[PDB]
Amino acid sequence: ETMARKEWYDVVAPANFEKRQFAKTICNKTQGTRIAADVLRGRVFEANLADLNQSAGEEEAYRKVRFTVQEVQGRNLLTQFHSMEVTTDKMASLLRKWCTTMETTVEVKTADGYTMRLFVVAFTKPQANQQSRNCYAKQRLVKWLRMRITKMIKRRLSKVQIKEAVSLLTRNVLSDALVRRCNPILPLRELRIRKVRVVRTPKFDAQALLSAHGTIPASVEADQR
Amino acid sequence: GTVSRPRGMRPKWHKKRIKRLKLRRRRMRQRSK
Amino acid sequence: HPHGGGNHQHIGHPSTVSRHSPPGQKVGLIAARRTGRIRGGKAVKGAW
Amino acid sequence: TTKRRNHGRSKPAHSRGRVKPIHCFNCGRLTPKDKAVGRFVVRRMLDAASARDVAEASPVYGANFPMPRLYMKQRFCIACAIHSRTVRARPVGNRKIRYTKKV
Amino acid sequence: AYGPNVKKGDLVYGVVHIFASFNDTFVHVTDMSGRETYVKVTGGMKVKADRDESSPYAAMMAAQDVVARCKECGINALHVKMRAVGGVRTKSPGPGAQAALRALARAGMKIGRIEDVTPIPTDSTRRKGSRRGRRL
Amino acid sequence: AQVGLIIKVLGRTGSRGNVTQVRVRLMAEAGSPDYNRTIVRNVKGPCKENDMLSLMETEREARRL
RNA sequence: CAGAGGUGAAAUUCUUAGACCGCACCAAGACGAACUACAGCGAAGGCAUUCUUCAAGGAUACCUUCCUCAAUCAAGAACCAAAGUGUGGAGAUCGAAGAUGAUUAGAAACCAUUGUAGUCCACACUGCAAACGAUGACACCCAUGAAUUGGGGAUAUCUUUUCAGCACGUUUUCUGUUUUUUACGCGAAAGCUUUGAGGUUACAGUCUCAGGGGGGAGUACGUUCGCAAGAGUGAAACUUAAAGAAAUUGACGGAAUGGCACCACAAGACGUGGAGCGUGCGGUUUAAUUUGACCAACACGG
Ligand SMILES: [K+]
Ligand SMILES: [Mg+2]
Ligand SMILES: [Mg+2]
Ligand SMILES: [Mg+2]
Ligand SMILES: [Mg+2]
Ligand SMILES: [Mg+2]
Ligand SMILES: [Mg+2]
Ligand SMILES: [Mg+2]
Ligand SMILES: [Mg+2]
Ligand SMILES: [Mg+2]
Ligand SMILES: [Mg+2]
Ligand SMILES: [Mg+2]
Ligand SMILES: [Mg+2]
Ligand SMILES: [Mg+2]
Ligand SMILES: [Mg+2]
Ligand SMILES: [Mg+2]
Ligand SMILES: [Mg+2]
Ligand SMILES: [Mg+2]
Ligand SMILES: [Mg+2]
Ligand SMILES: [Mg+2]
Ligand SMILES: [Mg+2]
Ligand SMILES: [Mg+2]
Ligand SMILES: [Mg+2]
Ligand SMILES: [Mg+2]
Ligand SMILES: [Mg+2]
Ligand SMILES: [Mg+2]
Ligand SMILES: [Mg+2]
Repeated sequence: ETMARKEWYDVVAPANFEKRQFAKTICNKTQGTRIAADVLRGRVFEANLADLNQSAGEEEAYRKVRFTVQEVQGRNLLTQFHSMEVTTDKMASLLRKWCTTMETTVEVKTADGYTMRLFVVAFTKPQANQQSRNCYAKQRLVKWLRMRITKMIKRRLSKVQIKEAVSLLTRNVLSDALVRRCNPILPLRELRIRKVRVVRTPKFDAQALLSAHGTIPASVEADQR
Repeated sequence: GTVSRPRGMRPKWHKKRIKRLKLRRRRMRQRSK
Repeated sequence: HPHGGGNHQHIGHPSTVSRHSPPGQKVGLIAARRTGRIRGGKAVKGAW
Repeated sequence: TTKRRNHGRSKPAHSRGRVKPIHCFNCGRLTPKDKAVGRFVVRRMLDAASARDVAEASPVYGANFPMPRLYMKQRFCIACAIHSRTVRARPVGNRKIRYTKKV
Repeated sequence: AYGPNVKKGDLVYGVVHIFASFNDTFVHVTDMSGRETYVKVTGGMKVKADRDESSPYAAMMAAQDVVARCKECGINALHVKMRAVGGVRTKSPGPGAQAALRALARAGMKIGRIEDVTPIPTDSTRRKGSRRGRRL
Repeated sequence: AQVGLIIKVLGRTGSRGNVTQVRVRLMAEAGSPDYNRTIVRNVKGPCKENDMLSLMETEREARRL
């Protein structure tokens, strides 16, 4: 039986997520040189943001957060933020025809390091008084909007740590600031951060990892049944 | 059937036949030359 | 030379020779993986 | 004998010279994007009968949280649009009528 | 006998990948990372005719086999990720997509998040076929 | 052998028209998981509204075509 | 961990050697989805990610400058999709030739798996497209209604901590662009219509290219250009009464829509087709085997 070799582990999200011990995984019992701890590190776990944050509303059900296992603590897989992405159905439903889809790509490095790419998407909106068949935007205004989004994200995200940056993206604080400062340039139906991804990471720090996880909930996987 | 009568074989392939014939006459004259 | 001789100028045996051929015998296409006109993307020559 | 004033495509005589072709959704035939028949499709992931069972067994989905749907931009060549009944031949007078919104 | 040390009745989540092609259907249960797979059953493992590999009944039988194995492994809830062949080929899901998902739901399995994850190129290579397409 | 009641006849499907498509309400006990569950089935032979069927498998549902 | 792929169905093909599938990764070469429109730009060919750049180009605005400097063109010159050619590079995907598996009476095809040249880049050739709006360029008049792109005038709504005395948007106007619906007039008609195919027998604004029944034939020869493929130029002998064009009515469709029929099918029932025999038809034979009829002929000419 294949499941005889399998041991169960708990995946723990960092402390800035309400539900810590999300998801469960299996791994081959360390049958020699094939150590479970060595093979577990680097595994990426994808979870829905609504499940991670129970208090979150409707908008958080359309975002997925991926976590990379940075260390194996007993039966607890302490993880770090890897990427955040909007679901396929929500993103496809946002596209409307008679308007321009404006996309921005911003690459910033946080205080810990952690270079990340942001992938902002925006859509133009007809005015309430407007009756024109289209609401296409002048490329001058699109470039201005792209410039302002780039500056704001670079300014805000480069002075904070990785945990604060994840909190800003998860709680829609950065997105709300963007949409509030970008509407004067151009009437926006919706400004959304489509996908965040960490592209570069600093040398592995466990002290900073232990500081990022706060108080680690225990796992009873290794305990007697 | 976007076209009317070719009236005696598809003109494209007739042109191809004429082209091969021209090449054959060319080589024959080259042999004689 | 292994290729010399004959009433016609020809190699009478395959010119692709083994990697282990002793010196004097290792002439021609030495340990060739393929022959012909390559015919496609040129593979990177040399060992792996 | 010009069948159509627009020659079956959205390319007036002094707008452009070339529109980049796209592959047909079904057969893959390369046709200009303006000429190809384009339908935006919002298809339910499951039919009503099966969605009822899945929503019954799903804590996530129910009367308050709708299930996801498939969004596809489908562009057909003329032959595949006709064969799949997306468009049909029409009487000469009715060939002119056009639609701008999905009705 | 197999399953996490959790209170009886608590939901243990796997991820079911439903690859529904027009030639076959895949019902593949992994963990949330996707690295470890508990059970993979295809529609062609349940039928003897190649034409019946992608039938809805074959997908239903494959899903029931998956449910039995997932019950043995301790998995009792599933996030679903459905895909078509995607890429440059057709984006329409196969016949067995609905059949597999309905069979999983009816067999007592709890269903979590549902997502469509068919590969979508932002710009693609040349599609199979000529510029005249497949001619039938 | 679940017994189902025909509540309405949708129409005569098939090329030859021999098979008809009906809406079937399962005749289950009160409080059963199949109580008042309706499915669409293809029926061979002369069938009328308020007829009863013996369904071998209740999972399958006939295509609406 | 046992199949995967592919198809009307299969097989060529891959697969315990671990294929397919799943996740996170890489590499390389293309490409730039949805947004993408009877939209924009460009002389045409053509041109879609972002940022930073280099020349430009048009439109608009102007009580700026100048003062016919223009329109169009033999000869002559430059650019020009794809295919093709040469030399380097690239080769992910797809794929002429070829191969194999199917399907066929045959199938050198369509379908499947492949696969070379090619596809991509640089430089240099080639300059033959349904290079089409099948509509040469410039200039003038020209009826109506909704729009649309760009720039300006004048005067309801939304956002408003910086490329910002903003941006959009309303109404009206205007110049310039790509158009659409429905007035003369024109046309053989289809149709065109300030975007002419209108303002033409009431025939004259200017320039220029091309055509004169069909073929032979864009062939032969000569000659120029090209590496070659070819390109430009271009006959005649001979043959032929039509070839064409647009509409009309039929008929037909392995094109749609709606109906209908046991001389149709479905659900079935009795059969016929197998045996013997009666009868009619054919053939054979014969002096003659009298003849008509071949779904709508053959127990029918009662
Ligand atoms: K020799
Ligand atoms: Mg606009
Ligand atoms: Mg026709
Ligand atoms: Mg015609
Ligand atoms: Mg003609
Ligand atoms: Mg010797
Ligand atoms: Mg010799
Ligand atoms: Mg020799
Ligand atoms: Mg233009
Ligand atoms: Mg063109
Ligand atoms: Mg069209
Ligand atoms: Mg198969
Ligand atoms: Mg066909
Ligand atoms: Mg492997
Ligand atoms: Mg794009
Ligand atoms: Mg080329
Ligand atoms: Mg070349
Ligand atoms: Mg060389
Ligand atoms: Mg291939
Ligand atoms: Mg020409
Ligand atoms: Mg012409
Ligand atoms: Mg413009
Ligand atoms: Mg008009
Ligand atoms: Mg010539
Ligand atoms: Mg009847
Ligand atoms: Mg009759
Ligand atoms: Mg009779």
